[PDB]
Amino acid sequence: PVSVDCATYVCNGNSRCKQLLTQYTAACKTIESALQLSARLESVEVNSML
Amino acid sequence: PVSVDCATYVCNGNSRCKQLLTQYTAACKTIESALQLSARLESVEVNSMLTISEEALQLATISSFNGDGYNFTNVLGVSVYDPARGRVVQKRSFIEDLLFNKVVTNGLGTVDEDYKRCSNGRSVADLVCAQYYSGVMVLPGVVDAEKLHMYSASLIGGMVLGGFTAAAALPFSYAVQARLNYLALQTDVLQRNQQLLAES
Amino acid sequence: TVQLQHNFQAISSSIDDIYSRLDPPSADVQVDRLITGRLSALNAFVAQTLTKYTEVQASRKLAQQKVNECVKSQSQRYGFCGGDGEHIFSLVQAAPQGLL
Amino acid sequence: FNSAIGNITSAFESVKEASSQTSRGLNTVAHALTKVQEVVNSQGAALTQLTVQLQHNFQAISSSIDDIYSRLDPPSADVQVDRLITGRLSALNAFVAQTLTKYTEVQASRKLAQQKVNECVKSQSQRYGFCGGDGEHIFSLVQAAPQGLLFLHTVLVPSDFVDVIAIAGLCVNDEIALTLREPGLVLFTHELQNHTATEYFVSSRRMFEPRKPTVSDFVQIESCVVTYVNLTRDQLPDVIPDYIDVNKTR
Amino acid sequence: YLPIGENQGVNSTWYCAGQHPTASGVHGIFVSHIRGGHGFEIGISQEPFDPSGYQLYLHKATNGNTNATARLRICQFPSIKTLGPTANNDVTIGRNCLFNKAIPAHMSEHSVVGITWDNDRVTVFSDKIYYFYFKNDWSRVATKCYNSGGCAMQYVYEPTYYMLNVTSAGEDGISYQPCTANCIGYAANVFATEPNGHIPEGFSFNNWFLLSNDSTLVHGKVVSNQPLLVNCLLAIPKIYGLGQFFSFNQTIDGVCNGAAVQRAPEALRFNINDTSVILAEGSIVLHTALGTNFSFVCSNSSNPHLATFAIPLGATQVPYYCFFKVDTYNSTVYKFLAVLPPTVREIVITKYGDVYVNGFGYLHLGLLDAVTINFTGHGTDDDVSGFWTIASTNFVDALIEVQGTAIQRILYCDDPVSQLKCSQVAFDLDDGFYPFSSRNLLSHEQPISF
Amino acid sequence: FSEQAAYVDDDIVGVISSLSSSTFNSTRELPGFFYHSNDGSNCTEPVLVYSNIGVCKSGSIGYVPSQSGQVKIAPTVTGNISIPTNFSMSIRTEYLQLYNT
Ligand SMILES: *[C@@H]1O[C@H](CO)[C@@H](O[C@@H]2O[C@H](CO)[C@@H](O[C@@H]3O[C@H](CO[C@H]4O[C@H](CO)[C@@H](O)[C@H](O)[C@@H]4O)[C@@H](O)[C@H](O[C@H]4O[C@H](CO)[C@@H](O)[C@H](O)[C@@H]4O)[C@@H]3O)[C@H](O)[C@H]2NC(C)=O)[C@H](O)[C@H]1NC(C)=O
Ligand SMILES: *[C@@H]1O[C@H](CO)[C@@H](O[C@@H]2O[C@H](CO)[C@@H](O[C@@H]3O[C@H](CO)[C@@H](O)[C@H](O)[C@@H]3O)[C@H](O)[C@H]2NC(C)=O)[C@H](O)[C@H]1NC(C)=O
Ligand SMILES: *[C@@H]1O[C@H](CO)[C@@H](O[C@@H]2O[C@H](CO)[C@@H](O[C@@H]3O[C@H](CO)[C@@H](O)[C@H](O)[C@@H]3O)[C@H](O)[C@H]2NC(C)=O)[C@H](O)[C@H]1NC(C)=O
Ligand SMILES: *[C@@H]1O[C@H](CO)[C@@H](O[C@@H]2O[C@H](CO)[C@@H](O[C@@H]3O[C@H](CO)[C@@H](O)[C@H](O)[C@@H]3O)[C@H](O)[C@H]2NC(C)=O)[C@H](O)[C@H]1NC(C)=O
Ligand SMILES: *[C@@H]1O[C@H](CO[C@@H]2O[C@@H](C)[C@@H](O)[C@@H](O)[C@@H]2O)[C@@H](O[C@@H]2O[C@H](CO)[C@@H](O)[C@H](O)[C@H]2NC(C)=O)[C@H](O)[C@H]1NC(C)=O
Ligand SMILES: *[C@@H]1O[C@H](CO)[C@@H](O[C@@H]2O[C@H](CO)[C@@H](O)[C@H](O)[C@H]2NC(C)=O)[C@H](O)[C@H]1NC(C)=O
Ligand SMILES: *[C@@H]1O[C@H](CO)[C@@H](O[C@@H]2O[C@H](CO)[C@@H](O)[C@H](O)[C@H]2NC(C)=O)[C@H](O)[C@H]1NC(C)=O
Ligand SMILES: *[C@@H]1O[C@H](CO)[C@@H](O[C@@H]2O[C@H](CO)[C@@H](O)[C@H](O)[C@H]2NC(C)=O)[C@H](O)[C@H]1NC(C)=O
Ligand SMILES: *[C@@H]1O[C@H](CO)[C@@H](O[C@@H]2O[C@H](CO)[C@@H](O)[C@H](O)[C@H]2NC(C)=O)[C@H](O)[C@H]1NC(C)=O
Ligand SMILES: *[C@@H]1O[C@H](CO)[C@@H](O[C@@H]2O[C@H](CO)[C@@H](O)[C@H](O)[C@H]2NC(C)=O)[C@H](O)[C@H]1NC(C)=O
Ligand SMILES: *[C@@H]1O[C@H](CO)[C@@H](O)[C@H](O)[C@H]1NC(C)=O
Ligand SMILES: *[C@@H]1O[C@H](CO)[C@@H](O)[C@H](O)[C@H]1NC(C)=O
Ligand SMILES: *[C@@H]1O[C@H](CO)[C@@H](O)[C@H](O)[C@H]1NC(C)=O
Ligand SMILES: *[C@@H]1O[C@H](CO)[C@@H](O)[C@H](O)[C@H]1NC(C)=O
Ligand SMILES: *[C@@H]1O[C@H](CO)[C@@H](O)[C@H](O)[C@H]1NC(C)=O
Repeated sequence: PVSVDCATYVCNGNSRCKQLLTQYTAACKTIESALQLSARLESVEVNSML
Repeated sequence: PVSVDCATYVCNGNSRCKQLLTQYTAACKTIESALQLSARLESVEVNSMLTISEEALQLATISSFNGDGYNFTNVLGVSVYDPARGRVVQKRSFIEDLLFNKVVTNGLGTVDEDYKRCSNGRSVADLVCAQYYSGVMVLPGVVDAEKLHMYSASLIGGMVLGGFTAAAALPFSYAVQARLNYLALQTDVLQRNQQLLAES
Repeated sequence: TVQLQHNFQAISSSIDDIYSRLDPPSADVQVDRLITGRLSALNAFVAQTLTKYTEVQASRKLAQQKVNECVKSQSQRYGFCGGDGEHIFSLVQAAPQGLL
Repeated sequence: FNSAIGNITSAFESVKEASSQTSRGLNTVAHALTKVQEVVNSQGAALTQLTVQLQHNFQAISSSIDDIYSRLDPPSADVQVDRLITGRLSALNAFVAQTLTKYTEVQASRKLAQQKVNECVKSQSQRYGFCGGDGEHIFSLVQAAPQGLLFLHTVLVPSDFVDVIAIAGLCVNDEIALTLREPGLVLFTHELQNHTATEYFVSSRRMFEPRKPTVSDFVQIESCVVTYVNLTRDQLPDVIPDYIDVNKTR
Repeated sequence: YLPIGENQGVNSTWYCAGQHPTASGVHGIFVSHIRGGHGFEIGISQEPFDPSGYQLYLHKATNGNTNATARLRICQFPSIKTLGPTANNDVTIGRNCLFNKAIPAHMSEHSVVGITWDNDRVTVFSDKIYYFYFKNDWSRVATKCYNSGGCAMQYVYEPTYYMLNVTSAGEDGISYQPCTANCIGYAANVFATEPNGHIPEGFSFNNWFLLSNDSTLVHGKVVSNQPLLVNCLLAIPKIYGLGQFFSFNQTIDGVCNGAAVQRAPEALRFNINDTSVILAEGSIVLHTALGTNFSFVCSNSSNPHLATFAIPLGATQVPYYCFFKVDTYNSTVYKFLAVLPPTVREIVITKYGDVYVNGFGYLHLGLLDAVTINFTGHGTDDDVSGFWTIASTNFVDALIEVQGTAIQRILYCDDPVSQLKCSQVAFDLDDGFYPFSSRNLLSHEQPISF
Repeated sequence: FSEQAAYVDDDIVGVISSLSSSTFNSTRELPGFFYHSNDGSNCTEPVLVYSNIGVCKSGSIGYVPSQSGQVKIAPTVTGNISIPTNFSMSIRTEYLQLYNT
């Protein structure tokens, strides 16, 4: 299970960069959303596996 | 299935831009071809697996059904005459009704917008028209959700269809007994023996 | 859709504006920037769509076998029909692009 | 079989020949041959696309590098070539992922193919409708294909139905519940002896192969039910030619 | 390989019988007469009997004429040996199929249905012109004929060339006969421009150059805008005793050969056939956007300004330096046009100064207006002219099939089916759903809104 | 606006368009769009199939009916049952790719 802080990953933690990052809107959100979705799906399915 | 006017998705009909796109060869064309290939495939197989039996459709309504100890009210889809052009239809089962209305953000998939009104172009345009004007077309679902429901009804009827015709719609207790004997021969099927399973 | 918003390092996302603001050579140069961006983003959309197409293809296959070998009749394949135990049968209801 | 093979072979012999697309789409020859068509096209398509990518002067002064080196000082030439470098590798990446996608899929395919040859070819499998279509898969054939195999699953389809009356079981003298042990059988009377002679026959649950039953096919049951046929001991030889009345023989 | 005709010329050797002649090295075949519908069977197979290639067979034993469809197939079919639609032979009926649409064999009694296979291109005369670029080694023929006037069917081992006036359309007024000493090029420079202004199908592009702007594709297909619309086609074989001022903005004034569009052209393409025309200087005189006059002089010398281009050599033997004198008041120099290439085939020029040479834009300078000619093709020079055809040309988008940097076939894009084809990349397209654009205003005439 | 061309029979027998009309004397309305052809007749046989729609070779358009499948008699324990009999053995086709080059 791996996740990334898209915002600080790109913006280097700079909010002044986050200003521009927000303009891409869900470009940042979808990444992490899908990542955690897959991770949680994997977790639950393997927990039911065992 | 989704199609795109790649030509306009890039050029937006700009002639000079189209000429520039020409140099990129069939990359756009290959893309669109792959898209349509996938769509047509998807269609052909999903149509292939969907096979509906009419006798099953007969047995598939609640009134036709004999849920002997098997309370299928939410299970089955109600079949009533549809005033829509005199045709009789079977509305989807209560369960699927809940699933769609509560889960689908618009309840049902029939919300698929005609681009006829999109070609109307008189009033302001919605998101569907915004993307259509971007050259984005949403081909409707290959198979109806109502077709899906009636297919499921066909599945259920075939589940309870004990013969080639409608004269062999045995009570579902008989089918359960058969499947049990399939997995394990029954030495004594008491009334409670079947009933407990039914009520549980 | 939002890709068209992205001015791919050009001066604008408006092709006609680029033509207006530049001589043909430089204009075609700049529009190529977004042309590439659009094409690329579209390509990625293509691949991911195929990805979903493929997996759902396998999915529908699995559903097909499940219905044939469990729904049409209970399977001797223990545990196969939606989990372990003596699966006496199963029943299917419709779902958005799917089945229960 | 001779029919089917020949006229399917004809279906191969042309496209939309005789408008025989009642057998259209999946599980039909057209579907498979189409698939193979895209199969053979795809590799060349991807390779050619990758090749054609590199001509695009990706934001650089030219699609080739030594011109960049010659025309300007190396530092700037490095600057420009960076964009080409990125473009080339990026296209490689997308191609790579596409290829892997293909590898993943075909890997799934071969897994299924090996399953299919095991379950369907080396023996006929009881799992219903598994071998490329519903019905009883008697067996199948296989033929080579570009990067793949075609499988020809022979499956019976009834032309008729015998509307027989099944028997839940017997209760002889209202005393002994006797029932077929085997779930896969059906006891009935039909044809002229459906009701005229009540000749009892057992046949496959799957299909119609009637024959007289045998006591060896029956078993005692603790509980009678009203569905069971009332019977008498003298009817046991009548019902079963294989029954023996031990007491009278003694 | 035209029909050899029934009596004119040497020709004769008409088979026209159930004799079932089988001759090798045949490249033309014609049936000038089926007596209503009486049988006709032709088997065109590679003489070494190679099934690797696509075999060919035409069969019509039935005598229904229109309904006695000649079962035609360019397919890997039974290389039928003696007689019969299939017969006893090698290769099964459906080994490999390329074309099998049985085209009906309805024709007039004096009508001729013919096929020629040459230069890896196939032309078919079954009621139309079916011109295609496709590989072929089909010099084996096995026949069955029913005699029809003694001049029904013939093999053709040699090419016959017929000059046609075409005073009238149809069987009448063609004035057909084997004629003229301008055999090849004037049979490869003329055409009958379609009323739309296109090249009729059947043209082989004897010397036609695709306009590659830098570097020529050797083999493939490309959709591009090339001046394939024909305006007032002029095809004068080896005669130009003309002092002419070709001008844009005006449909080029000449004896417009085919069903020409009387449209003011923007380009013009040549099918020149003698090189000495360039030796006769003044063949190209020019007036450009500035109005500056312009001369063209080709000669072995390389310096007009240090030496006279008074040519001491004739019939080349030296690639003649072509220099292009500026003829304005404050510029009177000879720009080196080009070292004369070993052999020019076709030259095309455009309104916007596109001096295009043999598939190359040597100059493509600012817009030209007056492309004036003084090629001294007068007197006996009226039989020395290189001018063999010239056609005014309008740019048109079309898909071009080319092999070995040689034009094979064309497809315009105006028609919606053709529009989809050129929108696609293949001349042929498959039955499916394809993207398309709603037809805009054909006349641009876009009003301004501010 | 974007449109679809039904290039069947190597011909644009019909055009799917959001626009009501086209250069076709024949036109049917679909729930999502318009179809324009020189044949608005009731497409009995889809020479081409797409989504739930089928198109005939003349430009006729219609909706593809679902193909009913082979009946399987559900197992029972008694009563009347139609035992299948006199089977014709038909061969179904199934291609599987084995590898990529
Ligand atoms: C080698 O490379 C050179 C590079 O420039 C090419 O030169 C250009 O070639 C193109 C190809 O045809 C020429 O395009 C034509 O331009 C003509 C003049 O342009 C005016 O008109 C267009 C269109 O109206 C305007 O957009 C433009 O701003 C000018 O006002 C036009 O007459 C042609 O348009 C035709 O079609 C349109 C519809 O699409 C009609 O409305 C027009 O009336 C007309 O019928 C066409 O657009 C381009 O002009 C060339 N450059 C120059 C500077 O002229 C060579 O062609 C290329 N190949 C060689 C050398 O063989
Ligand atoms: C089994 O089916 C095959 C079909 O594949 C039959 O084989 C075919 O038999 C013919 C008989 O001569 C072979 O020649 C063909 O003959 C016809 C009639 O003369 C002719 O018109 C053809 O041009 C060809 O010469 C043919 O090659 C052969 N194979 C094929 C068609 O693939 C076979 O007879 C059948 N046998 C049984 C027992 O059913
Ligand atoms: C263009 O096509 C012609 C086809 O005729 C090719 O050959 C040339 O044809 C002309 C016919 O008008 C020949 O003219 C004749 O020349 C002889 C001697 O040269 C003369 O005695 C005759 O009276 C007549 O004028 C011409 O010679 C001949 N060219 C040759 C033989 O080299 C020509 O090659 C084609 N060229 C191109 C570039 O397409
Ligand atoms: C809209 O225009 C199209 C294009 O002309 C019409 O389609 C075709 O119209 C002809 C003229 O009647 C029909 O021909 C008729 O049937 C046969 C064809 O050979 C023959 O006996 C006659 O030629 C007879 O006139 C042809 O069937 C028809 N094709 C179609 C409809 O696919 C069309 O009729 C026009 N009207 C509409 C679409 O309402
Ligand atoms: C057609 O040619 C004639 C010249 O006579 C031709 O001679 C041969 C070349 C032959 O192949 C045929 O073309 C002609 O018979 C041109 O003018 C005609 O000349 C004849 C001579 O007497 C005269 O009777 C006609 O009235 C003329 N006009 C015609 C036939 O229309 C003519 O210009 C050429 N082209 C056309 C389109 O007719
Ligand atoms: C069978 O199911 C039906 C509905 O699935 C049950 O009927 C509903 O019971 C609820 C209980 O709160 C009531 O509120 C509804 O008004 C009933 N009718 C509906 C939903 O139409 C029924 O109780 C079940 N058992 C039977 C019929 O024996
Ligand atoms: C099968 O079902 C039918 C109807 O449910 C049963 O009733 C018979 O129906 C047929 C008409 O199809 C009549 O000819 C018979 O007379 C009916 N039976 C009686 C006892 O009257 C039928 O018994 C069932 N079993 C079969 C047909 O074997
Ligand atoms: C066989 O004999 C049994 C025993 O008499 C019969 O069962 C009776 O059926 C009637 C029909 O309603 C009931 O009222 C009785 O209560 C049953 N008695 C029992 C179960 O002991 C049965 O009907 C006879 N026939 C068959 C075909 O089973
Ligand atoms: C024509 O095609 C349509 C399908 O779009 C079919 O629609 C029928 O039209 C009549 C006209 O009055 C209605 O009464 C029917 O109810 C319609 N049928 C359905 C299922 O809605 C029609 O069947 C076709 N005509 C034929 C096949 O002859
Ligand atoms: C094949 O199907 C037929 C149709 O039900 C079965 O019965 C035959 O019916 C025809 C009708 O006239 C008779 O002429 C035949 O004599 C019947 N028998 C046969 C063997 O054809 C037939 O029983 C079925 N065959 C099998 C093997 O089940
Ligand atoms: C082949 O298939 C077609 C379509 O079902 C059928 O009409 C024909 O009789 C078949 N021929 C043979 C020999 O099976
Ligand atoms: C040659 O050019 C002169 C002018 O330079 C012009 O008057 C004449 O028409 C042209 N042609 C001939 C044959 O003299
Ligand atoms: C161009 O042609 C038009 C109409 O034929 C004419 O009015 C105009 O004067 C011409 N201009 C030139 C420069 O030839
Ligand atoms: C030569 O140039 C003059 C002016 O530059 C011009 O008037 C004249 O027309 C030109 N010659 C020809 C033959 O057009
Ligand atoms: C040529 O152009 C120059 C540039 O202005 C000008 O000074 C000169 O007078 C011109 N030559 C003439 C008019 O002969």
